Amino acid sequence: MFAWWGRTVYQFRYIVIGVMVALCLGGGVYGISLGNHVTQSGFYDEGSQSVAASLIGDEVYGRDRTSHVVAILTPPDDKKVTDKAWQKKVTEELDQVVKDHEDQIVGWVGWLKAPDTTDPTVSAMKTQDLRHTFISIPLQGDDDDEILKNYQVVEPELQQVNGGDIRLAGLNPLASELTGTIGEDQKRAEVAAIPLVAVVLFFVFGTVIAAALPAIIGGLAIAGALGIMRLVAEFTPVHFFAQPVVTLIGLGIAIDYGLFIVSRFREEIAEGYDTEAAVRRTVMTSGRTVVFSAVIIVASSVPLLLFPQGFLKSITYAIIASVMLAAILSITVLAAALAILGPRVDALGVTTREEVERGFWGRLVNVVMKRPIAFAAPILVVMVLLIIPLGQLSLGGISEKYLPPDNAVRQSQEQFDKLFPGFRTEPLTLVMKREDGEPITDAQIADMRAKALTVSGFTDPDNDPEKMWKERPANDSGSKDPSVRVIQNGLENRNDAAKKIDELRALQPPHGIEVFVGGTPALEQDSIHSLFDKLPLMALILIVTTTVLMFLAFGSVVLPIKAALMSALTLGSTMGILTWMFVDGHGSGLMNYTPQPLMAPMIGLIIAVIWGLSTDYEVFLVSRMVEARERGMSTAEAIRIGTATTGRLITGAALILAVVAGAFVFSDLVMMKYLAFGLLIALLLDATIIRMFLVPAVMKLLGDDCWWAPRWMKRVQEKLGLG
Repeated sequence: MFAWWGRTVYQFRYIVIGVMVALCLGGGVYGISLGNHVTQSGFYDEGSQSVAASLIGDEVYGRDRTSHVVAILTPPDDKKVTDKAWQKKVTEELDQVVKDHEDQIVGWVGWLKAPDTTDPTVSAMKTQDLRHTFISIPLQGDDDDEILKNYQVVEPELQQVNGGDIRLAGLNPLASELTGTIGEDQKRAEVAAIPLVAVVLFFVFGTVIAAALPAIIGGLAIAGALGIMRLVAEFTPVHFFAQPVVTLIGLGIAIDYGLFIVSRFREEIAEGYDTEAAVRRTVMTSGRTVVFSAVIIVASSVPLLLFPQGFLKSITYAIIASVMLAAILSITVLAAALAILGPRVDALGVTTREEVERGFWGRLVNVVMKRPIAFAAPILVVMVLLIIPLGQLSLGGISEKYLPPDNAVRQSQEQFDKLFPGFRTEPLTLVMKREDGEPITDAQIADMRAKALTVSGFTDPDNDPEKMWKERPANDSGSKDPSVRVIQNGLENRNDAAKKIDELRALQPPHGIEVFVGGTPALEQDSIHSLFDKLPLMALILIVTTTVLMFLAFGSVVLPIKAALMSALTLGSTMGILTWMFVDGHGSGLMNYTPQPLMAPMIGLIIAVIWGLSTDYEVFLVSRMVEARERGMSTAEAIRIGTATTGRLITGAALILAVVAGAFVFSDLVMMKYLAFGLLIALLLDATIIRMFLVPAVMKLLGDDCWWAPRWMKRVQEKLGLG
């Protein structure tokens, strides 16, 4: 089947490059403007009962908006808030701002609206020393995106007031700071990537055109990637995190494909088969290797679709689309370009030994394959060494803890938390709804109050059981349905909540009313439980698909079993070492980050990407080995020539992703640096260890019994004809 495709691609010749370049540039120009519309409420699981409870609560009572913006204010020049003339300036300034933005801001809430007050809540608005006071600036909106987009436009006008002596914090400043750090990362990305990719391409080739071509190929492939993700975003919203990383990862991995192309054609010119059919061969081998890589990557990324995480689904869509488009379009354009330009690659040059290294590599391989036990025991000890960290795991949620302490916004947030205690809380929501729809009797409310009170472990500020479980006050933006009601109260320790939430789920309300449990801890617990339940089945389906496609590619079962165990080993190893190195040593101080319980969808996608990359290196090695076996030489000759012919190519492929991972770790956000550490350490250490020692030593044991296969295991191999 590949012969026909190769014949068509080298008969199409010239005009195809022009039409494809025109199409991809048009798509890129159309897709430049896709970052305007993004979503930020997509990390919540929609199938959980807690989110449904929250939706019913905000439908009946209206969404709360006092926690979006909190402003710490302090009078300067050693003057307290007692002076009556001081607050006049602040009130006039904020009144002018809200007048300028009456549609954009409705008003303000704080201590200044009524100095004389008897409310226990408003008296606490003012501190003991009469120095710092916090005010609340509500923002309107049906959901979060309009809230945030009206927030940044008033960000500077609200910040400048009182001569720049106000400290703003809340949920919206955090989102604005993530937008700012993504913007600076985008500014840094290309300008830091181009010199490093240029120098590594100069190192591996040293030819100006052979290095300039992949740079253009990556740029044209990413344009199509963003175009395809825009088309798929037209139906389903896409979270911001899909823009800065995934595409470039595509770019990163895409380079590898192009690298191999622009590599092997070169060595073909060392041989000698002519410009016309140079493509002939190179296209066949490039096509087979890229289709194997593409199908295995998409098969590794597809099992995550079963997860109901919308953000994770968007990431999987983006990565699958980028890999597919990069593979197909890049192989087409490079094949046609090498057909057109011909063998004159080494014409311009910079003006516009190696045998000893090969012998050393052969000696290293011989030493490796001579003694397999003294390095087999290190495998077991490092297995234990990676299992030991696995006990130390903690999972949490998204908060301000991610942001580095250097940013002034977290400094303001932590100052507010430290000096002003107890104002920010995340109480659980216990929803009562009636099937009939009749108004809820106060007797039933008291009964449910008692049933929720009978269990301990809750926080009571003024030490009387009666006033606990206070009803949610009704905001003026919700329709008060008497058939549905909610109550809430705070908690002391986040960890014990799963028990308290579980017990609240356990209790039996009266027959007439039915109960929802919700809140910020309930959604986290539901997500953790769901992923813990669906992890083994996802791993099983992933491993069976991987091994069945490995069998479909070339054959044999011992090699796929070794590959499966190898992938399990590497995914355990990288996770264990990345969770250990930060804990045992004070390595967090150098990169300036703090401990925090990791959240699970991201580590799942990291497992997916390390799976893909390690297994892609494995299938590259296996494909070259089976090519050598089809040549007809012995196993030792095949192993040595396989190491010799592509050690430099594998090293360059590893260096590309090491360079991009460095480019990411120069960023500021901690979670991104965490995933960059994971992928970098995995690729570098594990790939070096497997290529240098593990693979040659382990592939020497079985022998001829490895290639043996049942009759129906070979009939399907000869029938398909794809390989």
